[PDB]
Amino acid sequence: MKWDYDLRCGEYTLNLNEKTLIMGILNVTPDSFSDGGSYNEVDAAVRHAKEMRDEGAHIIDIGGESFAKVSVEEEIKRVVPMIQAVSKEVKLPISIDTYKAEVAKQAIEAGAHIINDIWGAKAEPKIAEVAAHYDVPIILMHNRDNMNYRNLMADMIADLYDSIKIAKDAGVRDENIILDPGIGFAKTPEQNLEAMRNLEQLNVLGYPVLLGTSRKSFIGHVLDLPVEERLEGTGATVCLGIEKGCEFVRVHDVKEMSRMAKMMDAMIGK
Amino acid sequence: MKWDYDLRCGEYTLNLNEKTLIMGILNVTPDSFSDGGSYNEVDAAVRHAKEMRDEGAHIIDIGGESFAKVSVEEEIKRVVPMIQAVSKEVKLPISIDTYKAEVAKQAIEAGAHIINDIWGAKAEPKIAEVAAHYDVPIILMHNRDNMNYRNLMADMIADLYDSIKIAKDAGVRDENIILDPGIGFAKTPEQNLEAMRNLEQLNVLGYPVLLGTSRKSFIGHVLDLPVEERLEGTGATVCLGIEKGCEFVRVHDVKEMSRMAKMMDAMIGK
Ligand SMILES: CN1CC(CC(C)(C)O)=Nc2c1nc(N)[nH]c2=O
Ligand SMILES: CN1CC(CC(C)(C)O)=Nc2c1nc(N)[nH]c2=O
Repeated sequence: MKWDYDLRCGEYTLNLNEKTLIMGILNVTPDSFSDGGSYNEVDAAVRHAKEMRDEGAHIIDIGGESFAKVSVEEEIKRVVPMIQAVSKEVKLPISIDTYKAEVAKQAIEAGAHIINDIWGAKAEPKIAEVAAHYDVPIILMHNRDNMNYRNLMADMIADLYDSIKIAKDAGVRDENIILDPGIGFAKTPEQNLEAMRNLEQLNVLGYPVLLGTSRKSFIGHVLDLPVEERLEGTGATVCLGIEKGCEFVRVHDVKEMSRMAKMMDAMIGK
Repeated sequence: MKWDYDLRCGEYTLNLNEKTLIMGILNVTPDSFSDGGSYNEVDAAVRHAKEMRDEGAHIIDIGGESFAKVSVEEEIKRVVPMIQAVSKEVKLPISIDTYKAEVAKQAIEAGAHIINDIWGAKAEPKIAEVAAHYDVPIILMHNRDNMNYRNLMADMIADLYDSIKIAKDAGVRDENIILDPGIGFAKTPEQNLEAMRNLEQLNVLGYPVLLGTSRKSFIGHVLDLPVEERLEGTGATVCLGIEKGCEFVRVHDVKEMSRMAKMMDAMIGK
């Protein structure tokens, strides 16, 4: 009905109309005495991806940087072994959480299916050329180095559009474009609540929307509850986001949010 | 802004615009060897009402019947001691969950502030005369002895309206009228999801709306999860309901739903 195509992720396909797709956030704790690839840290990633697969995750999101400061070179050595292990061992598409072109390239060559850019191709535009060449889905998230909005939503849609132009000029197909309001980036707590309240506006751009609100500090600001007490707050934002038409949510609490998403879907008629 | 009055509950007042008001469901386990008023069962009610007061409840809902079969006379002897204890010991308005006129009368004379009728004044119309005389708020819930809908929402609004006419003919003031779509009553699981999806229609009638979905079996039907596993499902329905404009939610999990309601409120701008 609403999407006339599926997200093609190489060996896996995501239907955009069936259900809200849960992206599970891989927790990625490095080893303190290693250069990446070590058995403790790879095995904890795989076990965690398996747990999230079993809890209802549709996508595993994997990042090079969320303890120790790393170079691009060191970010590659962490993330590449984990992508190879998770993709061998867990049958779910993987997104590689990076804004760097070379990191994105290796992550796909190592098995990643979707690029997840927090800089919307703006930090490193060549990443869109990476997405264009491998023919992968790429998430362009709203971000900026300031909070000088004239009008938050208007500006956010303008900024997303500048990202889409970079992606398309680089030969990215419309079907590989997912957008994200980048909640928690370049935004006051009041702007975050404003974006949530007005999220349906993003639908005019014609692309699927991913929302990432999980455990973020605007929830803490409303509830006055620390990061480990943010499950109900996150739930509310997942529910509002599915009701405003988002196709994906990016969450830590996969069991719980799958359940809320499934109920939300049944009620709104998706 | 949306309500130009507050709910007057005798000594307590509820602002309809500030926040979603949480009604907490008193669990009411009778003593098996007693005629009501016993210390084990009164003390467990008070302790539970105190716990819910502390978790964010705005209203305590108290029912005469939810183990052993009771007469009207026996329903009065259970509920009246608990209302006296809870109202002495917990500073929150109490709603008396009954459809019977005489039960409602004693419950108010014993300290209850709001009448909560699952039969919308239809089982015992004289209850509206009770509400009219004591000048209490009365909740008229959608119910019927069949599921022969021509058109669910149209019919539900027609039926609510027949309840409002009984309440008003009896001298109930518009400001003491709260409505409820009676989710889980006279409705298939698919009709329940249909009512949830179309809940905002109830707003045309001009009264505040209370939603009661907590742990109900339509959640179980969607999620295939038993009553103790319905917290995330309930959460979704509370979130959708606040987003569709409900003023009250009636819940068992008061801590959790207060948190979701508070986050929902911050996002929608209530
Ligand atoms: C890659 N990230 C990181 C992030 C922040 C924390 C660290 C709080 O999870 N948020 C997001 C993200 N990626 C996308 N696409 N959307 C997010 O909201
Ligand atoms: C008084 N009740 C009982 C009830 C069912 C269970 C037993 C599942 O909680 N639901 C409701 C109720 N009262 C109101 N106003 N609204 C309800 O949804």
